[PDB]
Amino acid sequence: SPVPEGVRLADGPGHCKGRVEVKHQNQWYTVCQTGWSLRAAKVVCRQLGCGRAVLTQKRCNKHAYGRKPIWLSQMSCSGREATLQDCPSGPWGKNTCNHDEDTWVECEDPFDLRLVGGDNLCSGRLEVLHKGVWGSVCDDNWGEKEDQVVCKQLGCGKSLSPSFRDRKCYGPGVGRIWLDNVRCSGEEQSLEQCQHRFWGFHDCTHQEDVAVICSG
Amino acid sequence: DERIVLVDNKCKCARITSRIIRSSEDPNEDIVERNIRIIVPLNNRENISDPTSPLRTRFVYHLSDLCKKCDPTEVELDNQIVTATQSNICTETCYTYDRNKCYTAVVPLVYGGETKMVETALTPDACYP
Amino acid sequence: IRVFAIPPSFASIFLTKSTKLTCLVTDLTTYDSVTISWTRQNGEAVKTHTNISESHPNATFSAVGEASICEDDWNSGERFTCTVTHTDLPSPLKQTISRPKGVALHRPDVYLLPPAREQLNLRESATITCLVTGFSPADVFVQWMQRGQPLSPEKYVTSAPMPEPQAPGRYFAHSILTVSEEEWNTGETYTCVVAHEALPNRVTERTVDKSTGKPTLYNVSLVMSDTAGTCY
Amino acid sequence: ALHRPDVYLLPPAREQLNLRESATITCLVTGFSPADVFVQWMQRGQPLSPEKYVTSAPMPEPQAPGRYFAHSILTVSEEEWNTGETYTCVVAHEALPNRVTERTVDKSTGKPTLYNVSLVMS
Amino acid sequence: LHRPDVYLLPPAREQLNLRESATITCLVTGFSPADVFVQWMQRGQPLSPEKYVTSAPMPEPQAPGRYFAHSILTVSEEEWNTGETYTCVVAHEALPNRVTERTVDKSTGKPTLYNVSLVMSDTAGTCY
Amino acid sequence: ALHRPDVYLLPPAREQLNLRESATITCLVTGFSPADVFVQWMQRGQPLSPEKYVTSAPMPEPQAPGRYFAHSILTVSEEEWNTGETYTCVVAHEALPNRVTERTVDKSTGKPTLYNVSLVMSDT
Ligand SMILES: *[C@@H]1O[C@H](CO)[C@@H](O[C@@H]2O[C@H](CO)[C@@H](O)[C@H](O)[C@H]2NC(C)=O)[C@H](O)[C@H]1NC(C)=O
Ligand SMILES: [Ca+2]
Ligand SMILES: [Ca+2]
Repeated sequence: SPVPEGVRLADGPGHCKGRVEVKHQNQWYTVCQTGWSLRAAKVVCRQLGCGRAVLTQKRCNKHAYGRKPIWLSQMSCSGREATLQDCPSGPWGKNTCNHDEDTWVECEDPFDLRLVGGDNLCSGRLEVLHKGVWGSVCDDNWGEKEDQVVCKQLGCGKSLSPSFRDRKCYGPGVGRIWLDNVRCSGEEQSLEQCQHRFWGFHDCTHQEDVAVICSG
Repeated sequence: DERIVLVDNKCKCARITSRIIRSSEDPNEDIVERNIRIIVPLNNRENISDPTSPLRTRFVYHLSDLCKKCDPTEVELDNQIVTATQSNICTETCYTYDRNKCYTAVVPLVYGGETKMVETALTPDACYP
Repeated sequence: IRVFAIPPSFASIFLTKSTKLTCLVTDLTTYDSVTISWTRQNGEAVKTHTNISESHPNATFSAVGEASICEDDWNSGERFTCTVTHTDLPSPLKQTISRPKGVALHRPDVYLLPPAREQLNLRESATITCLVTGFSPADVFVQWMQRGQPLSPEKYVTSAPMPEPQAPGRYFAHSILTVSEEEWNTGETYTCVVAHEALPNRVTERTVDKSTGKPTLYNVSLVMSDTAGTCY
Repeated sequence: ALHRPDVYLLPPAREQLNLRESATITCLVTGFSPADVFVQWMQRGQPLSPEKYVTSAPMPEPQAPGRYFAHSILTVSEEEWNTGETYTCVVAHEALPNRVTERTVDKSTGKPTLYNVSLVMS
Repeated sequence: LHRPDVYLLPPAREQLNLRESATITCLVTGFSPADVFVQWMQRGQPLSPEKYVTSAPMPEPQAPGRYFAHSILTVSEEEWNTGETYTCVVAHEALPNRVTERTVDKSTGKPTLYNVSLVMSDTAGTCY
Repeated sequence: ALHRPDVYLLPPAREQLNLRESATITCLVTGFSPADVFVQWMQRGQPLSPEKYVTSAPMPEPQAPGRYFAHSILTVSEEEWNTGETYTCVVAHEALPNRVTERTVDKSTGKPTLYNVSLVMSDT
């Protein structure tokens, strides 16, 4: 049986949304396996690295030009397993695609962060990308532990504890306060891996923002 | 370690903890305890952002509006991810000040005739500009 | 011969994300000469999916036939009908289905009732109750969870909506979950997820636990000071 | 195999009363066989009208085969519930000794509480 | 740079008995250097430069390098008995926002009695 | 002419004592003429060094012409003050009949009389 070389998610806005297109040896075709739970969508999203699977559904075919043939094996995958290579597949046989429907999948935008307002980077206001928008992080709880996690992710070195005397050189923000009550205990790898309140809910003002100055 | 914090309000300085004590040995005869700790200010006034407001000598503490959850949570349904409303009940008065917050005011300053309004710090230290 | 055609409720639409139509046929003799057909309002044919189940004690056969049409056509108000032909029946049967229109939307309330005190003294089992009420129309989906993982369906039973005697145009339903007594005394947590069309976010959640219930003691403490004008 | 059913009453939800519209009284009866049960609602020894409660239907218990169960709910006014009126859920089953069993709850139904109030003056 | 501290002392109890006038003092201490600017107000109305006096800063014998000064304001006995409010405003470089203010009246600052009322309802509500 | 000075002693502020650092007292002498005033301090009947209190020169009073006023400031450790000691201010002027007048302040100066408190518990 063919081994998937990759997934591309064509016919969708960007490459984190669209129709599931398994790369068959040489020419590739669309797949409509039954029991398409979110577990397989999570592995599909992890193939591209977009982020977390949010939704999967099969859409009615009304002159959608589904020229791509269909596969002949199932892909029962536990979701916590590795790439599509390491999940069992049926021994060829017939297809489970009775109703002619395309499989849809909706991944999420990847995370990103930066410092704005500081010279030669490694300093300034904190902006985090989510839902395709940048925003500020509240300073209600900003311990020294929460400062070093941001610094190493951008490779700016250990923070030098600049206090608030030089934190007035960046000013306030205008964007939405995405994060609040951030509590980072361990190093982890990303700020999103910490415990926060929620995306979009806060009790802060643009005057109270977070400024992080690393070594550089 | 044996107590779990339910609410940690700062405006009303209210804190509620619950704990189960293994009294006797029958599992059906263990008491459930609810502790409430309230600190009331005797010098703060009606409006904490206006020094001219009169003094406050009446405090009301509703426990139904204190132990309330108002933040959508994520729920997995094996086919999608949705946001769920915790409560349907969701202008509250702040009795005391908050350390994590800054309180400022506008005051007229006269000198040589000209009047320059300047931002003040009602709180002793709080945060810095 | 009896033919039942159930429409797809919004509860199925929420989870399956697919609108399918089923025409249950009961008391069938010859399954080699039957045809489950689905047609539109003009006469166009729709591709069907007929599956024959196993045998029955009363020497009858059950026919299950799915027809799939996406929600854009169905929610617009178009009418469908089911036809079952049999060589023993001189005339094919006609059963039509469609979704009603013109009903107001009222937000439902969620109530969780802890187990009775007189039940846990037997050291046998407990019973938690999830109550949803005052909603229109009569469509509701209730599912129980524990630690973020769905429970086995058998552990709980959900009933059909029933009218409310004291308020016209409003309904209610119930859900019952059974758990061990030692599990409840340990302090595990449970969750009742309820979905209805009239909700602001379409999904609501409540949680019950032994610790956060009715407390025997209320150790209230009040401290008065003339200098503590701020709280961290 | 005739079995004696067990009747359990549920006191109304406190938040429902807090919002001050009505109250919900549940009569949960399980563990009877065969499927033959009749529940009624009486107040102060006087049976209420059939239009006051809604009666469920027998349906098998998935956990223990051969057992059926149902329930009945009666809505009461908030002022009527607060005034101290009593309610009961009389049940009838052939397997019962006297064919009549009763469970009764009230507002006072519960466990006595305590209040360890402390008023610190400094 | 040292942040100064401000305290107000209410008029003496045995001064009001004569029913002549009341005196309020604004003590600012612990600052360097020795240039301060104190202005009195009455419920948002700046007061005249003549009703209050101020003293030049003097060294503190206890801690060298920190100074102090005070401003004295007089008021009518009936005006203070009515319950009017007064404010003390000090300007110095050491402050974060560079200006601070404090407020005193009859009910606050060495009062006669304390009247408190407390209500605690919905003590058996839903917590979850 | 001559006039009788009046002596007022003011206790330390509550907010300063809450910081548990130090306490200060004030001895206000006013309504007197001419400018010749000699003020000391005492503690349990014995005098203290002149390095622990500071006095000011007379300044004309804008309100009543021909009247002067002066002030003295003394520093006290909050813990000592909280022990319960007594402090005395002595003012010496030529217009007073006996040339000497004294005032005393304690920790208990300004303690309130009534603490009316009521509590309501409505389990509604
Ligand atoms: C308590 O004081 C605040 C501050 O004065 C009041 O809110 C301010 O109202 C003025 C106009 O009257 C605005 O210029 C300010 O922007 C407001 N403050 C804020 C933070 O927005 C408030 O109304 C007062 N409360 C009461 C009950 O009088
Ligand atoms: Ca802050
Ligand atoms: Ca916060």
